[PDB]
Amino acid sequence: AKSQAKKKRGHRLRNGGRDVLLSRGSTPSFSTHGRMTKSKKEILNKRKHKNPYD
RNA sequence: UGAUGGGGUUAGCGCAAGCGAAGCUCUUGAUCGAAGCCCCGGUAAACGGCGGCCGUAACUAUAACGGUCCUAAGGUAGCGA
Repeated sequence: AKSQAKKKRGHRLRNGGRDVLLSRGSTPSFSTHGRMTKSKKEILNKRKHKNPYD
């Protein structure tokens, strides 16, 4: 299914269009989420290199 | 239906004037008085009626959302140049 907003956008582009996605602000090519370095829980039980116990 | 209230006439009383019973009259309307109407509900396959404005979401668009005024209620499903 296509959304009701996108159906209204399609009707207004057929009927004398403007193509408002051009007037949308262009996102960068990367991702803009929040990057957090890990916590002590995550680093303490990350289990890297899996070296056996002696 | 006619309680009263008022007037006309006059037997009589007052020498003018004026007062005036009864009767007969003209009028006034107390009371009595049902449906209806006002009132109280019901009824829309009874006649009929079924709203505005503004803001708002991933940089656009749109508004699920919210605000407010009014209403008897704000047009549902389905359909739609």
